[PDB]
Amino acid sequence: ARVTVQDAVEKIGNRFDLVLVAARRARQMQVGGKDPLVPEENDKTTVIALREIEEGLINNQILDVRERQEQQEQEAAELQAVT
Amino acid sequence: KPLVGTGMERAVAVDSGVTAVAKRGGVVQYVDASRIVIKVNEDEMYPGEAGIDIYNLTKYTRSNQNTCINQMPCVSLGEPVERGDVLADGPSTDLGELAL
Amino acid sequence: TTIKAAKKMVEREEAVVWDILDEVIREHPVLLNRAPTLHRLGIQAFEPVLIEGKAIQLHPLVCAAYNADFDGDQMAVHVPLTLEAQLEARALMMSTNNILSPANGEPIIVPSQDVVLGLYYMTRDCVNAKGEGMVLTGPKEAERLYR
Amino acid sequence: GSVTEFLKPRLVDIEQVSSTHAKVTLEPLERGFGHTLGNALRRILLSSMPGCAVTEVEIDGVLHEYSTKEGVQEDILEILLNLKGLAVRVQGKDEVILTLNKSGIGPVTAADITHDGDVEIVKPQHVICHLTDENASISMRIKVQRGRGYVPASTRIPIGRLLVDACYSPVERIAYNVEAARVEQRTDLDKLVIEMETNGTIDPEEAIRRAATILAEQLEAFVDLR
Amino acid sequence: GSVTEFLKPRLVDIEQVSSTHAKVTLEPLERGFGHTLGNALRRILLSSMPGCAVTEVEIDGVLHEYSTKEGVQEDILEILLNLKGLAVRVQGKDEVILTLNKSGIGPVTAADITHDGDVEIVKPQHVICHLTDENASISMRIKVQRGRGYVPASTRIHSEEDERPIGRLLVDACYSPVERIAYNVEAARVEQRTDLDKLVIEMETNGTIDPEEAIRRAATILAEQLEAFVDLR
Amino acid sequence: EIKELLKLGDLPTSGQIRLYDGRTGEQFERPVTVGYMYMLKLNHLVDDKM
RNA sequence: UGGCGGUAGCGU
Ligand SMILES: [Mg+2]
Repeated sequence: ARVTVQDAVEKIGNRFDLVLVAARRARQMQVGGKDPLVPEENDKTTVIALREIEEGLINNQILDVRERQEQQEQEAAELQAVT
Repeated sequence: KPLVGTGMERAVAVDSGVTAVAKRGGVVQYVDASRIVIKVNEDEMYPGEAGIDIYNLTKYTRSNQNTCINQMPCVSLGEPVERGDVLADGPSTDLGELAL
Repeated sequence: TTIKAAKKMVEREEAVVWDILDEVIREHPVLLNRAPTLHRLGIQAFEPVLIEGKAIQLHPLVCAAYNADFDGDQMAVHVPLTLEAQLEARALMMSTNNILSPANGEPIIVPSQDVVLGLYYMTRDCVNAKGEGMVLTGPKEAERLYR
Repeated sequence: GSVTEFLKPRLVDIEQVSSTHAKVTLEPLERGFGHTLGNALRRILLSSMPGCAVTEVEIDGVLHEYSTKEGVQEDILEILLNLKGLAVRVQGKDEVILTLNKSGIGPVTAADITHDGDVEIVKPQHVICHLTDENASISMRIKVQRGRGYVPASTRIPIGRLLVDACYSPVERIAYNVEAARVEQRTDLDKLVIEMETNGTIDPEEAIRRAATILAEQLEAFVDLR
Repeated sequence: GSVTEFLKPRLVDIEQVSSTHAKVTLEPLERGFGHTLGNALRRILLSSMPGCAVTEVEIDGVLHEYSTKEGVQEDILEILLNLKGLAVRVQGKDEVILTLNKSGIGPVTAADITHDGDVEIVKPQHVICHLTDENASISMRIKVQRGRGYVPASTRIHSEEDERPIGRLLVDACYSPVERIAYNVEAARVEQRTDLDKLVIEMETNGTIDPEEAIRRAATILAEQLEAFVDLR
Repeated sequence: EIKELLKLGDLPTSGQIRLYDGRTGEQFERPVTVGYMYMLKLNHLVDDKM
């Protein structure tokens, strides 16, 4: 369902960290069991990752802050479990 | 056979040893899909000889290129033959003409 | 139940194996490369479409990029098997991305042999052709009249 | 399996691009049957579908197609082109004469045609002409007849009447495409996609049904005995 | 008689030039239906005509196709190729086993097939092989099936359930009995319409199919395929 | 000589006949060159290369 | 369960 990624390239800006962020997101949904932010029209993980960057729901900054969010959350959960 | 040719197909077919060529003239005493027995004429007779030529055609023998080498007769019983006349058609040969 | 059973369903060519193969190649790019890889465009990523036969079917418009003609040439296909490689195949090595030659910036996808002839024949005018001089409501009317 | 059986079409996917635009899809078809069905359907649709269309028009004050009218800035050819695209449905009779009269401003659309009950304009907002002069009066007498297919005015060829090409068939851009389709391991099947754009008189999904019914009735003589 | 009602074409003549060449005339047709109908019938007939063809062979002493028999003038593969061209008509069933037994010097024609009653040999003079010696006999068991289209040996053997013994030779089956179709549309005279056309279909077959039956079958196939479009969900 | 041989066979001298489309059935706009040619199957088979 | 050498051919 994806042929061109020119808009994704211009959204990321350099066509190189786009590949890295798309691969990271694809691994997150494929291995980490994450839920895609866009409906999947019977598509692979890479295509879904590329498709949910087009409208800006995934980029390096928000992905980093979101990963930090659940890592703080799991650290707090472990601390509460210890106590 | 090539519908359009150059006339050199006969020479190429005959000169190559892929086709069976009658050594002596005569009549086809016994034709078969695998062997041909030709009763030679009295003119080409040899002293103390019955006068029959036996040609054992090679059937379905592999070539150096893993292809098929096969000879098929092109004569019938009682058909007179002469020296140099073709008796069997080799691979890629039709009635003594090269057919690639 | 076991991967041995997986191969045993695979090589026997069960009916569901074709469906599984269609599922796994839906969005999995494959890299096609010609033997002389003179420049960057010698290897390009394409989306596979399953066909019957033993020959790889190539889009005509990319042939000029491959310097390939259909008189016995052979091509090699490689399958990326990691997420990163699939991402770069889709985003960097895809045929749609390569439109301009990196050597000089000229376009690489142009009609060559039959598209040019067909467009030239279609876009031509006589002086006494059938239906000359009429007025048409639009292109659809022209197509209907031609058909 | 059996000699007398054939792969009947299935998975009839129909999508509506617009109100008068359709795209039908049929996946399972015998090898080469997609072309056989598509070409026949296309030919029947664009050459044998009955319908009502404008055949001739009477224009007051104009005696030829290349004349000029000061009331309307559009040429006579433009007026004929605008009238040609009008779609009219007639019930109960073959030919109908309609009258149009307009004056004042020039947003002349199909809604200004005199109401007669039998005639039903699918698009009354279809523009016919445009008047520039304030006291410019335009009076026209159009004739709409029920025919079949496309009949150009050249073959049809008294000062007032002007002939316009009649498009009785209510169909535009009927295009069929047959490409590959695989069922079980047989990849040699044909999948047929038909894209059509009706003028607006009838639903595009009904044009296919009517054409298929016409073709089936054409073969009834040999079909009935089997 | 009007624009809404179309004139229904019907069969009017069947001119049998020969046992295989035939002409079928259909009239009347209404301004373009002739070309459409002719093209559709030509496409259907050339691909969807059922017919009987030879599928399996079994010679007495022959064990594989690449061998030869003592006495026959042609190779076993040649015999199979000539058998492929045999034209028969089978009534009642789609599966028949025929027996051929010949001896003595001479050609072995289709007339040497044992009479079966429900199987008719359209070409009784079709040669198969030539016995070039006395005391040499040929005994064959020919297998003939009814089908459609062209089914090669590999497609049939893909099942591999039978596991046929050595000596049973498989031959490609061309079940199609129609070999050539040519449609021609001309003007037809029907009282005073002066705009109707007639369609003449010239068909060359193997003689195992009736031209009228072939036209009827093609029309039935077209109607059955078009009923799906008639319904349209 | 070729034209004379074609005339003997009651064939067009130009060597081009009128063909029809197998699928749509419409006649081609221009006559096409139809004849008989000697074709050779070279020893480069796809099953030996795939 | 590999290498070397020679020969011929294919696509550039
Ligand atoms: Mg090449």
